[PDB]
Amino acid sequence: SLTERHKILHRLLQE
Amino acid sequence: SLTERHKILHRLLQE
Amino acid sequence: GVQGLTEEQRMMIRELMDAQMKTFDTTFSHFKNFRLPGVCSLKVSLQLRGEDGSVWNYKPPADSGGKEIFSLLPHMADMSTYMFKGIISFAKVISYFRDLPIEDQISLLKGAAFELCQLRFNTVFNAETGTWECGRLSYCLEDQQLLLEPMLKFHYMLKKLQLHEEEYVLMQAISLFSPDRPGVLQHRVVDQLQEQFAITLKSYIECNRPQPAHRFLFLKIMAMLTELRSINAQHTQRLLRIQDIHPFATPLMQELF
Amino acid sequence: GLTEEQRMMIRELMDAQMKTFDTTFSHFKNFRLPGVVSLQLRGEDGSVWNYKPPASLLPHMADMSTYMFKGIISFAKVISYFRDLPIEDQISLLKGAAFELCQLRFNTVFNAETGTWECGRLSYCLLLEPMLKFHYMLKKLQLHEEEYVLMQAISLFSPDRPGVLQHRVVDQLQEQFAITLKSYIECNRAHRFLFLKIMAMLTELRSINAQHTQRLLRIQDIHPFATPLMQELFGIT
Ligand SMILES: COc1cc(OC)c(-n2nnc(S(=O)(=O)c3ccc(C(C)(C)C)cc3)c2C)cc1C
Ligand SMILES: COc1cc(OC)c(-n2nnc(S(=O)(=O)c3ccc(C(C)(C)C)cc3)c2C)cc1C
Repeated sequence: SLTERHKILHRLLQE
Repeated sequence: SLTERHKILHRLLQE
Repeated sequence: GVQGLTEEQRMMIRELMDAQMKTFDTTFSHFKNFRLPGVCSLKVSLQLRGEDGSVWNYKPPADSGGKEIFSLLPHMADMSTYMFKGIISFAKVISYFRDLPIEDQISLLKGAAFELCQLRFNTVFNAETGTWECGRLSYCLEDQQLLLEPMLKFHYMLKKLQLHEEEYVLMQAISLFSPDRPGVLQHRVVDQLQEQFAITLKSYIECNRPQPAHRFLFLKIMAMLTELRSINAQHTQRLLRIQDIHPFATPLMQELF
Repeated sequence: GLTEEQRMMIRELMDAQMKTFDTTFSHFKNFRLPGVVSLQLRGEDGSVWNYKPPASLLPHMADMSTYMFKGIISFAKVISYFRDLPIEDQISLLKGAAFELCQLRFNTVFNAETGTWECGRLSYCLLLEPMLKFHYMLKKLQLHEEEYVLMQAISLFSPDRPGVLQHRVVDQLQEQFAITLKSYIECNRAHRFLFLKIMAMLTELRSINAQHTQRLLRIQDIHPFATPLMQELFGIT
């Protein structure tokens, strides 16, 4: 849910 | 014969 | 006084005034899609007032050699081209100009384009603030040595005479129908028209301007035209030089040069 | 002086700040501009453009803020203690501090003499508005780089943001950052209440955030201006 509603943040965090 | 060297003027003059 | 002009003179002034109204958008409302400098004695800053109240301002670079000293020329070319299309239209609605053979029409317009633009631009020049007010655009001079440059002196001098609209329009007619431009076949007809426009101007001034501040006004006007014919020569020479190095002119300007 | 551990913490934070805060804004490019604060743009060639707004800059501000926040995300990502956290906490902490960390970074390029933020070839010029007071007050304290970066850490590792699972760990980290800041001040600076002045500014900044988010949500419903990344931050859909 939290990662689902923040896809871009999540992406920027994973790189 | 200045009409060949002044195509745009010629055009604007015909409008 | 006012009606001290012949019927023929009155109709000439009316035709010209009406041509000027139909073809000179003083608000520049239809001047659009011009180039803008991206995000030396005639250096101007440029101001743009948005419909909404906001202002954009361009201050141009200092002289650091070159490659950027002409940053504004694409834009000036676009402005000049818009001006000249208005000048072509002005000419086109004049009966005497229409009657002329097409080659003379071209040769007269080639010869006067610069002068007629300048005269039109003088009417929106504010001498107080050294600014041309072109609708939502303004061109301001930077900071008495500006009077060295003949083009600037011309604007200041011409403005000091405080001419009426009718005088400006007769000046335009006189400049347009010059018999001695490079390439005119109907030299004799054109010389006749020039002189009737000059006589009407002289009469217009006689019948409307009694005061000592306008002594010799007509002759002052004719000397200004002559000076303007000479600045044109100088300025064309400069623009040709610049154009060879850094091409900036529109297709219509290229034709005119 | 400071413990070896405190010295390592400051060093790690200072290195993260260096790697992720372009103070010249050299890579801020392709932003929106109001069509043809006041905004100034100096070209490489000497030209200056100036926008005076009416007596519509928001697309541009959104672009600026978004650039700032990408830098903040990177800052966080370089910190070991933040990396160790579970991903959802990383997100919740960044969502909660984004505004505050941008403002703190922006303070470092604020010139109090001329009321101007100097962002490389860009400048924003214009103080009962809390945001402007904050910049003046924070600038008057004349903090060092290391104090700024510890303030950022203390704001980032807040245990009480909406959605944090590792509340206890985060509270522990916040406190070590605070103790290091207290020590840094003791050992280098009378300035007898500087640490508490710093904490009061964080609190004020936490309150401007509330007000400003409310205002930006209202504007965004009528006239959408936010980037995708901002929309995520605001819980906009
Ligand atoms: C024959 O056709 C032309 C010839 C011109 O220059 C000789 C010009 N012209 N005159 N001045 C310019 S310019 O150098 O771009 C220019 C135009 C206007 C101004 C202002 C700011 C009004 C003083 C400064 C400089 C041009 C171009 C325009 C036309 C249409
Ligand atoms: C949740 O993340 C954010 C929230 C924000 O506003 C609440 C902002 N934000 N803060 N200020 C703005 S703003 O209204 O565009 C703005 C930007 C800059 C300035 C200054 C330069 C300080 C005058 C004033 C106001 C925004 C957008 C930025 C982020 C990243």
